[PDB]
Amino acid sequence: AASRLGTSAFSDAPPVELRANWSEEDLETVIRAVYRQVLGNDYVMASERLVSAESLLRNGKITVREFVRAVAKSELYKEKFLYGNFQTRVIELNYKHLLGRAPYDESEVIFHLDLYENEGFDADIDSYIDSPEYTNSFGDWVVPYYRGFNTQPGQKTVGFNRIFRLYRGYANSDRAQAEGSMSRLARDLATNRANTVVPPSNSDTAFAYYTPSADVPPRACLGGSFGESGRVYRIEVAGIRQPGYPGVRRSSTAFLVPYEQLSAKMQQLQRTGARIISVNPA
Amino acid sequence: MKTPITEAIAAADTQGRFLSNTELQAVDGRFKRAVASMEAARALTNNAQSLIDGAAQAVYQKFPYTTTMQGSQYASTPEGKAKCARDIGYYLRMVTYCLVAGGTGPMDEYLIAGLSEINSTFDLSPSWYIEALKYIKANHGLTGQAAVEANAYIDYAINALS
Amino acid sequence: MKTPITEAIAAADTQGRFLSNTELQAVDGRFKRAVASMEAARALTNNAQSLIDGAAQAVYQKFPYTTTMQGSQYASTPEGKAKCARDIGYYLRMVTYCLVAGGTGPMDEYLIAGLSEINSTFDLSPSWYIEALKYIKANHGLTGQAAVEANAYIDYAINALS
Amino acid sequence: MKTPITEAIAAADTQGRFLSNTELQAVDGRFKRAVASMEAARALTNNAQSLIDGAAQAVYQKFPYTTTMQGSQYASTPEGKAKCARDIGYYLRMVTYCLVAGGTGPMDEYLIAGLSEINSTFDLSPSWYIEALKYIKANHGLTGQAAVEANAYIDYAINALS
Amino acid sequence: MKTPITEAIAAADTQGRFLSNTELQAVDGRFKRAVASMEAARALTNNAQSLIDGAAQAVYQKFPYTTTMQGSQYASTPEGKAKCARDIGYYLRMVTYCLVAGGTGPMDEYLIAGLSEINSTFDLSPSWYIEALKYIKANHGLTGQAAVEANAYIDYAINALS
Amino acid sequence: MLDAFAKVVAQADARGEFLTNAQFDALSNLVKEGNKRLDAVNRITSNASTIVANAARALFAEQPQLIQPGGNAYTNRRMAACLRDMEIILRYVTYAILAGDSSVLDDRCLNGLRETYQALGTPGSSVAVAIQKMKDAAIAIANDPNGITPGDCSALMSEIAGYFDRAAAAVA
Amino acid sequence: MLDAFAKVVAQADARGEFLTNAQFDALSNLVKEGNKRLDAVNRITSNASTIVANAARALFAEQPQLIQPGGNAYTNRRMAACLRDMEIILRYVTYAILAGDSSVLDDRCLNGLRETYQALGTPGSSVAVAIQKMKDAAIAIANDPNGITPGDCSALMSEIAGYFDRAAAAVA
Amino acid sequence: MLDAFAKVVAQADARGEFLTNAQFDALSNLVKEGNKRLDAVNRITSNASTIVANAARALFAEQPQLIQPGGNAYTNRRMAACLRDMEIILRYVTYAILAGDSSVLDDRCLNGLRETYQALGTPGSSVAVAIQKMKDAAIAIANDPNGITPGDCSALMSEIAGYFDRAAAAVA
Ligand SMILES: CCC1=C(C)/C(=C/C2=NC(=C\c3[nH]c(/C=C4\NC(=O)[C@H](C)[C@H]4CC)c(C)c3CCC(=O)O)/C(CCC(=O)O)=C2C)NC1=O
Ligand SMILES: CCC1=C(C)/C(=C/C2=NC(=C\c3[nH]c(/C=C4\NC(=O)[C@H](C)[C@H]4CC)c(C)c3CCC(=O)O)/C(CCC(=O)O)=C2C)NC1=O
Ligand SMILES: CCC1=C(C)/C(=C/C2=NC(=C\c3[nH]c(/C=C4\NC(=O)[C@H](C)[C@H]4CC)c(C)c3CCC(=O)O)/C(CCC(=O)O)=C2C)NC1=O
Ligand SMILES: CCC1=C(C)/C(=C/C2=NC(=C\c3[nH]c(/C=C4\NC(=O)[C@H](C)[C@H]4CC)c(C)c3CCC(=O)O)/C(CCC(=O)O)=C2C)NC1=O
Ligand SMILES: CCC1=C(C)/C(=C/C2=NC(=C\c3[nH]c(/C=C4\NC(=O)[C@H](C)[C@H]4CC)c(C)c3CCC(=O)O)/C(CCC(=O)O)=C2C)NC1=O
Ligand SMILES: CCC1=C(C)/C(=C/C2=NC(=C\c3[nH]c(/C=C4\NC(=O)[C@H](C)[C@H]4CC)c(C)c3CCC(=O)O)/C(CCC(=O)O)=C2C)NC1=O
Ligand SMILES: CCC1=C(C)/C(=C/C2=NC(=C\c3[nH]c(/C=C4\NC(=O)[C@H](C)[C@H]4CC)c(C)c3CCC(=O)O)/C(CCC(=O)O)=C2C)NC1=O
Ligand SMILES: CCC1=C(C)/C(=C/C2=NC(=C\c3[nH]c(/C=C4\NC(=O)[C@H](C)[C@H]4CC)c(C)c3CCC(=O)O)/C(CCC(=O)O)=C2C)NC1=O
Ligand SMILES: CCC1=C(C)/C(=C/C2=NC(=C\c3[nH]c(/C=C4\NC(=O)[C@H](C)[C@H]4CC)c(C)c3CCC(=O)O)/C(CCC(=O)O)=C2C)NC1=O
Ligand SMILES: CCC1=C(C)/C(=C/C2=NC(=C\c3[nH]c(/C=C4\NC(=O)[C@H](C)[C@H]4CC)c(C)c3CCC(=O)O)/C(CCC(=O)O)=C2C)NC1=O
Ligand SMILES: CCC1=C(C)/C(=C/C2=NC(=C\c3[nH]c(/C=C4\NC(=O)[C@H](C)[C@H]4CC)c(C)c3CCC(=O)O)/C(CCC(=O)O)=C2C)NC1=O
Ligand SMILES: CCC1=C(C)/C(=C/C2=NC(=C\c3[nH]c(/C=C4\NC(=O)[C@H](C)[C@H]4CC)c(C)c3CCC(=O)O)/C(CCC(=O)O)=C2C)NC1=O
Repeated sequence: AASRLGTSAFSDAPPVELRANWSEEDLETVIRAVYRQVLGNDYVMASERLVSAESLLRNGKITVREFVRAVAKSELYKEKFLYGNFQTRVIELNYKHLLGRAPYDESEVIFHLDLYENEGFDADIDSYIDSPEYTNSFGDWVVPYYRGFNTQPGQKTVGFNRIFRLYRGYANSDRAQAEGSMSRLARDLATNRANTVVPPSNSDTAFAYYTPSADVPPRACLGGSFGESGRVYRIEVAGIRQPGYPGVRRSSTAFLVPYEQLSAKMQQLQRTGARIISVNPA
Repeated sequence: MKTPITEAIAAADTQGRFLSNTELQAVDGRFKRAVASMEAARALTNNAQSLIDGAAQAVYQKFPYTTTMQGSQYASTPEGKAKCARDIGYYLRMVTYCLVAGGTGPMDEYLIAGLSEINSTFDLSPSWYIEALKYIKANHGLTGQAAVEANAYIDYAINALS
Repeated sequence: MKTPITEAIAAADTQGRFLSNTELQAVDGRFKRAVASMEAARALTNNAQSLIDGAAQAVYQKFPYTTTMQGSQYASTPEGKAKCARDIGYYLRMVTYCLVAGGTGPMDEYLIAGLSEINSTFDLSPSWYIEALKYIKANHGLTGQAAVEANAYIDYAINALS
Repeated sequence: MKTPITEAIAAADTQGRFLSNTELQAVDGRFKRAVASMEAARALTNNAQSLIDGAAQAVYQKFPYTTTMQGSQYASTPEGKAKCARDIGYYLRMVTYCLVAGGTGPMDEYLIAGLSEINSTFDLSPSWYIEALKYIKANHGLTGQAAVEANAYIDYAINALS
Repeated sequence: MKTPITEAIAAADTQGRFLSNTELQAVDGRFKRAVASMEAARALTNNAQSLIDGAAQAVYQKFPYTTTMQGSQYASTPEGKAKCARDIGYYLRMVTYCLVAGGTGPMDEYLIAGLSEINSTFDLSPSWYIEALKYIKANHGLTGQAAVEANAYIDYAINALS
Repeated sequence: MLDAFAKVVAQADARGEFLTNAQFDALSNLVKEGNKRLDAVNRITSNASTIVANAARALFAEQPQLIQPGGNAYTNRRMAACLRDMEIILRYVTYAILAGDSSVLDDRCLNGLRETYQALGTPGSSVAVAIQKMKDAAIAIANDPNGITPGDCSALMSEIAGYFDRAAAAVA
Repeated sequence: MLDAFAKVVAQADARGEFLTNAQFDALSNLVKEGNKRLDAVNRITSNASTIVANAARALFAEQPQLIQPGGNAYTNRRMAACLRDMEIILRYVTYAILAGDSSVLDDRCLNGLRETYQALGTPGSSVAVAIQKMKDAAIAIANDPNGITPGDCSALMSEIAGYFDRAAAAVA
Repeated sequence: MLDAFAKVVAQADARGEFLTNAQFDALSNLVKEGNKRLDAVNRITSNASTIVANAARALFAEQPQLIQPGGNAYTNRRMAACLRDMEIILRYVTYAILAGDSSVLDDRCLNGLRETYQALGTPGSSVAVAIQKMKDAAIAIANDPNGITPGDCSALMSEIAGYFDRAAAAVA
């Protein structure tokens, strides 16, 4: 299941280490890929590229690790993400761009935030860059890639869910996303709450399903529900627009429905135009 | 999959450039080889029963212990014989897919990926399938460059099992 | 360079696997097209001087102001006319390198890289060379698929300059 | 290697702090258990020859096909019987090493690392060594906690082969 | 918290391996020491009132200036005396928690974390608490290994303050 | 990324069995018309820059509010981004034409584009108009009857239109 | 991550009261039967590979739709994934048994596993069936009365059954 | 990396002269015998695994010191490394054969390879013996006259031998 989830093809690793480290062409590719991963697929204009770093990069004086750090600490990166977002959101973006994953638990935010508060941002990026994870998955000669999709390293299951919150498509950039300018994985991270996977748009209608548990039914039924034979299936929906009496209200929401009624409820929801995000047993 | 067409497309995409004459030449080569490739695929898929049943008997002869020793990993039981037929059929089906695809992509993704883990966990010694593939490589009954293509993919499987 | 042969080799090298039939098919296509490619290269080189001088006059006619306005970035002086001849000769020599290499490797590495930087610093507007390449593309005097491929490379250069 | 003492040292080294009382307690427990571990190691090495020979016969009985089938990877030849007496001996030697080291370090560095690769290149079957290890675990002739530790290492190898 | 059992589990989890006999031996040592640990913890908590009030008076005697000088940081007011009692109680409670947990975990998570910052911002000179810790170390009322382990943890706290 | 051959193989793998004679004939039809496919993709790639440039000039002539101050194609940085995105759509459509399947077009390029533009504020309908301008230009360039050995090509031209249409509809 | 002793300490710290005598004796009881706990984790970890393999054979015999083409445990790489994600659950359950609490099992393995499987398409009922297949095998292998000094282990067996069941229900 | 075509064009670009008629006909000769080159590389790569395995068995039989305890091809981890490097050399030589030039053989192999073996302490002379065994195996399999169209490919066989010799001399 590749196309719907969004992982079109992320199925190899681009090193630059070679006898021909320049390789006369391959270095161009490596530079592009670093820009795509570190700057979050931002469209960097030609004039503002970090020419000084690339100089040392071909010369061999700096490794790919040093190149990634140079971009990460350069003001090019800072203007896009660091200066303009909530600090916790910046921590999330750092995890996405440098270590190719999402925060697995609240302790990650605790540690990185404390670094930022005392040592400064430069030290925060340093910690990501030289963390054991970066040193192992990548190797100072391998451009960072989104390894969060693969589960081989050893990670909390929630990680998979969480990475799909940050990656909202191949085309998407974190400077320009549906929920941008505010924390995307903050309220959930404190409560260790799982997230339903929101597939990115693909030649069909899209309705980004925000999931604030402030006003939603619980994940479980927490009762007998209607009491009819069979368990209680929780159905989510986003784009409810047709029946606006005061204005529909809470256009994106979930309903806990007993099994026997699901069919009926389904058609009602389809009538309003909302595309059901998920139907999970509760 | 690692199809010649898709490989050229990916090569152009990682550099960001529009499809150059290099990639077009590559896909043209694939189209030129496709006539023989499709002939070979037709031969394998139209004679599948002979190839698979004969391969099953060939592995039973090469490794007699596999058709006597008691245990689930062996085909001594009739259920195991059915399993052997199904898996040999899977191998032939994948080789036909690879023949029509024009590359080794399909067998990479639906056979070779993680083959070691499975062959170790369920005690399925790779040598069995290696000998079966040898039989298929000898009885395919192809000729010309079509035979060359079919044998190339079969030997890819053989070397991957090893 | 991005030569079809070495592109296939690199594609196999990044995945650490022996050359599969995919890459072999690609190289086969390159060899098949090489007959026409070499014919085209011979054609362009044999009448190279004629085409170079014709293109120089073409640019002079399309942009008369380039032959009159005083400045270092103009061909008003005989030295400027000499440098103009040298540049258009470079473009033709590079296209004949690209024809023989079998891909856009030579054009990419020995030209087209930082071309924007140079054309902006010394104030040589790309349009001049674009029109010159257009003249070459119209007067090359090739026929058939040889003409097709020569045009394709020239137009790659044209679009790169733009 | 992954010896208890050294892993405690590495754990302190990653934090950059002097050895705290927790680590010292751990290594004290290691030293307390070392007396029994070394007694068990002496016992295992004193009857090593009988164990190795008995395991070689056990695998011959479980897999008679391996003593008749012609080929390099079989014990049908006296050279193959020598190879069996070599490899089974290596596994028993590694078990004694693990017993002395108080951890799986030696097993990982000298046996398990790359075991998957070797059993596929030389056409060896892991089941052979698994059966031999089972014989060793049944005839080790140890008692008590020392027996528990030895059987744990043997089973580590068994599960690694599988 | 950083408790021996959980630390071993986390060490195994970061490498994705089943709990090998090294970790099991460590936890066994923990259980073997737990009898004395629980005895010491029960003794400390049953006599906690004496050790908290006496420690308060001990710091009042070692530092007369802390119970007279005007200021919020001092205990000259009865409210300040209550604050002092509560903090000494916190230290004693944490030592009991650490004794029950068999490791430094509780002490580091609920006390040592940011202890320097808080003592340096609210003007709570660490010398006060280290003297109080010394008093409770002296009247610990513990003997044998129960004594030694408890005093070790107390010493950890004093070294953490300074 | 799936191409035509790969698409047929993947369906056949889902159902197991073995490649049917009908599927063989379909692929043979694909290869016997392959020269046409390659010629079309070559023509479109050779004029990529002029296609994008001409379509851009037309778009900004037809919808001036985009380039007026405060619109999304203003400030010379967003203009660069807009030109980039037009060229990228053309590039992935060219990929699709060479492949013969639209899987590549929806798997990377159109995968997430809708929400990207929704968040940016860029008018999706205008982008669709621009893609349609490119559609007419490129199909005319490929269907130019002079310059190559004549023959039937209308099916391939309709396929090119289909790819451009898919992109334009998904953005709007 | 809270082990038994840490759990008691944390719930005493939240209330702010010294450990009460009742809690003391509860922990002492846990220490008294600790050797049994270590024995159980040793047995399961010693035969992990065989446990997973046998349970897998049973699962594919009882639910053939997995092995049948087009399913979720077909194509030999998804077979590898299925074996991996059975042994993963076994591993985290063994962690839980050694800990004496389900905290690690619910924090790092089963905390949203349901949603991940939902997105992938992996049938969530079948994973529960697989966990049950492993449950009977593991409980039997741990309760094997031959090979160790005899005694009571029924309580510990019920505890590990509880861990397996918690995971099986949370993944369904 | 410069294959044969790329090599000649690169030196001609360094001199700055249009490709001369002699160079054109040399390249045409290369293309005329290209089918032979492709056939040879296909046959070598089809038997890669067997070539490496048989050569390895022979090397360890002729030089038992390597597999004796304390030797460099002991410990089963170093055995895996040795097999890996033998197959790596075979892989890069096959790349070289397809290219027609030794550029790939020298760039990404043999360049700073002698030093690595020398620092590790692995005998380079033994590595050379292994390369020679693989040379005989590959030249025999690549000149096998049964199962193929007739012809004479002795020139290509000598070229293959030259590549292997270059590697063996660079490591020893
Ligand atoms: C501390 C700032 C800094 C400096 C100084 C620097 C120097 C520098 N100049 C380079 C290239 C170069 N520099 C030149 C320069 C010259 N060619 C000539 O004919 C002239 C005599 C001369 C200019 C006056 C050339 C030709 C190259 C290209 C080398 C090549 O790729 O073949 C390279 C090779 C790698 C690359 O191009 O990135 C480095 C590292 N890099 C830096 O980051
Ligand atoms: C934009 C910069 C920024 C802010 C503001 C921020 C807030 C923030 N404050 C936190 C903690 C906290 N913040 C407070 C704050 C207070 N408690 C009180 O009793 C007072 C009423 C109040 C201070 C006057 C507390 C108690 C915690 C700890 C919560 C916990 O561990 O559960 C945490 C939890 C993670 C951690 O402790 O590392 C965050 C994310 N994070 C940021 O990156
Ligand atoms: C390879 C597939 C792919 C696509 C398609 C893609 C789209 C894409 N277009 C963007 C921007 C943009 N896209 C436009 C587009 C337009 N504005 C207009 O007025 C026109 C109607 C229209 C062009 C036809 C503009 C103006 C921006 C820049 C907005 C900004 O950065 O402020 C951005 C992010 C902001 C940035 O440029 O940094 C993305 C991610 N990203 C991808 O990876
Ligand atoms: C009492 C609290 C309350 C709020 C806040 C509320 C919001 C609300 N506004 C809606 C519609 C809408 N709201 C807008 C609003 C805007 N359109 C624009 O172009 C602007 C950018 C923006 C105003 C400046 C639009 C266009 C719709 C219709 C959407 C549609 O039919 O697709 C809808 C969809 C269903 C409906 O139309 O009834 C909701 C739920 N409803 C409520 O009951
Ligand atoms: C489409 C790609 C694909 C492959 C290759 C594949 C192999 C494969 N073969 C299997 C079993 C098997 N394979 C065999 C095969 C043989 N038995 C013999 O005696 C012979 C010597 C040999 C045939 C030549 C047998 C008997 C089993 C069942 C073993 C068991 O139940 O434990 C299993 C275990 C699950 C099962 O019971 O089917 C897998 C996964 N599965 C796949 O999805
Ligand atoms: C192989 C790749 C390559 C290219 C493309 C190249 C071009 C090139 N042409 C140049 C100059 C020049 N080229 C011209 C050429 C022209 N005068 C005209 O009237 C025409 C419109 C035009 C020819 C079409 C002129 C006038 C200058 C001098 C500009 C100056 O000194 O200000 C310069 C500046 C340094 C110099 O004087 O050589 C470069 C780098 N050099 C290269 O190595
Ligand atoms: C120190 C750790 C270590 C291990 C484990 C090891 C395994 C190992 N066993 C090998 C061969 C072998 N292993 C066997 C073993 C067996 N034959 C049978 O019939 C039985 C069922 C089984 C023994 C009970 C045989 C016969 C060979 C020779 C195969 C050949 O030369 O092709 C080889 C190839 C080199 C050789 O011929 O010795 C290695 C590397 N090598 C090591 O250095
Ligand atoms: C659970 C871990 C923990 C510790 C250790 C802790 C210390 C601590 N002690 C405090 C105050 C205080 N602590 C004292 C303690 C003393 N006065 C004396 O004369 C003695 C020498 C000494 C006792 C030995 C006093 C008087 C204050 C009040 C100071 C003020 O309000 O400025 C405060 C300020 C907040 C408050 O008013 O309570 C903290 C945070 N808090 C904690 O949560
Ligand atoms: C570099 C790899 C490569 C390519 C790209 C390639 C293309 C290619 N396509 C061809 C055929 C063709 N070319 C057309 C072209 C057309 N007829 C029309 O009426 C339309 C206006 C137009 C559609 C765009 C047609 C219909 C064929 C098929 C007939 C044939 O195969 O000769 C031909 C032979 C005759 C010709 O040049 O048209 C070549 C060489 N061959 C190759 O080896
Ligand atoms: C450490 C905790 C942990 C868990 C629980 C975990 C589960 C997990 N299983 C996955 C995949 C998968 N899991 C399965 C498993 C199954 N196939 C079946 O037929 C059965 C019903 C089922 C086994 C019982 C399959 C087939 C995939 C691949 C799905 C795909 O690529 O489309 C993936 C996606 C990434 C990957 O391939 O690894 C995750 C994250 N990963 C983890 O790190
Ligand atoms: C390396 C870590 C480690 C292990 C493995 C270990 C084992 C161990 N198990 C023991 C006994 C025992 N083992 C059991 C176990 C069982 N009773 C049953 O009915 C079941 C069939 C079975 C559950 C597995 C019981 C009840 C005792 C006696 C009481 C006890 O100590 O647990 C004893 C004490 C008496 C003796 O020496 O036999 C030890 C030392 N000790 C350790 O430090
Ligand atoms: C996909 C990559 C690829 C391969 C592998 C391939 C094989 C291939 N070999 C061929 C011919 C040939 N192959 C040979 C090969 C040999 N003659 C000998 O005496 C030797 C023992 C052996 C070389 C070592 C010869 C002599 C010809 C015919 C004449 C020639 O093409 O030079 C031909 C052309 C005529 C034909 O057989 O159909 C092909 C297509 N073609 C390809 O496109």
